[PDB]
Amino acid sequence: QVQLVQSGAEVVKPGASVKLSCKASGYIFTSYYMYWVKQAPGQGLEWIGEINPSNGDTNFNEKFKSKATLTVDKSASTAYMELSSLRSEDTAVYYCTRSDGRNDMDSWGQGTLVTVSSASTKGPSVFPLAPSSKSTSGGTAALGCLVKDYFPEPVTVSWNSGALTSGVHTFPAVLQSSGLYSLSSVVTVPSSSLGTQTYICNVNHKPSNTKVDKKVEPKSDKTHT
Amino acid sequence: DIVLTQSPATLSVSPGERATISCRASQRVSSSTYSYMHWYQQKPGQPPKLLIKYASNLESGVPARFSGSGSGTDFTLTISSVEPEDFATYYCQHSWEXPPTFGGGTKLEIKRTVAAPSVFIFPPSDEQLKSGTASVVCLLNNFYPREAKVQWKVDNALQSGNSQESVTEQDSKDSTYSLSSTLTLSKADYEKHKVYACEVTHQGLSSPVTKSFNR
Repeated sequence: QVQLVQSGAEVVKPGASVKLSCKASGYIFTSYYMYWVKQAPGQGLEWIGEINPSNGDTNFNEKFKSKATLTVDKSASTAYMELSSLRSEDTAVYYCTRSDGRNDMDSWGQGTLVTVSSASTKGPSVFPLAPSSKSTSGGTAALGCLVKDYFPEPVTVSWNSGALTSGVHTFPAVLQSSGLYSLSSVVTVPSSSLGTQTYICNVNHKPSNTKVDKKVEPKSDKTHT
Repeated sequence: DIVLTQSPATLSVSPGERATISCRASQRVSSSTYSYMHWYQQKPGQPPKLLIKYASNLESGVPARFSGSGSGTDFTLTISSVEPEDFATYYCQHSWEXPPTFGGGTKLEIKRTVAAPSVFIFPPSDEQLKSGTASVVCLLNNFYPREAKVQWKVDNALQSGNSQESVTEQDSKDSTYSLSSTLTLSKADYEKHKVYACEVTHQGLSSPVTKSFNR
């Protein structure tokens, strides 16, 4: 199976540089060109340039020739893109993508969000949104995780290490008054089986190297003091 | 450089209807034998995925309902019968002359049947209350269309601030939206009141739905 796996999102200070990576597996790295592509959210994609991994030769979009530097590491099957002297216009998702012959782009990395900012990275806190068989709608229960107070974007959430995907809604982040982001991820499940099924949210915030797993259980008190 | 202009910007289609989207190149992108236009599908949060190469060749693994046509400057992508999973932004890209460029995308929206939300309310976690803040969450699940009003009431009083909402994109399996509304208070503020409620209005409901709890 062909895969391209990119490095994690990062915050970068204005004027600093950043180096992005793209590891190729499942094919002969030197047999395909590697492209890099920029996308500001919801915009047409823009081609940055190309490297030939067999010899290091590069070609650039004139618009990016002063911004990007492309290299490879053979033994690591990895392509690198260094972006210089970052400014706000550089905040975007960056993709690597392979091309057999400089026509179509047939396999893509997952993208790396680069946020240009003077603010410090912060990892989130994770809180349960607990279900109850006493709080149902149509016999279904809802549960989730609240992922609060992080910077920059993004957070990703999986459930049960990716085994639970049906009925999952991971909301777009909101920007809080603090300048930190928050999101929730929720799931609806049978109300009959909250005592037998296990629901764990797996939260990742790559800018801060945060991974949190949180087991979400129905809450256990008749005593109010 | 060659400019690709896609139309429409957003295409709205009922479940199972045909969708046709257009890409026009600012100059010819075909030889006398082949057309150098390619189509991609970008699902929410994902990279683009190649669907059609050289105007009309379906990429291996791509569903048979996708087809492409055209030559010269004017190209089309057709989905014969739209499925929920086809919710995406679609992009064209040429490889005629350098540099390759992309169109601005067409968003495909799906006009599924009306569905009322299912509503859930969540008190703050004990763990969060230990840190001095209380987030109360109201979930509106699996509704259509998007328009919805959520109001917070604390001891029956309409709250004028301190909440934030987020809505999902259309769901990949059923084309509905979901919405979260989070009321955030200091622990001390939280503890000065008794009843927390969210009141939801949506066209699939004939009266507002209220979910509540007592702290």
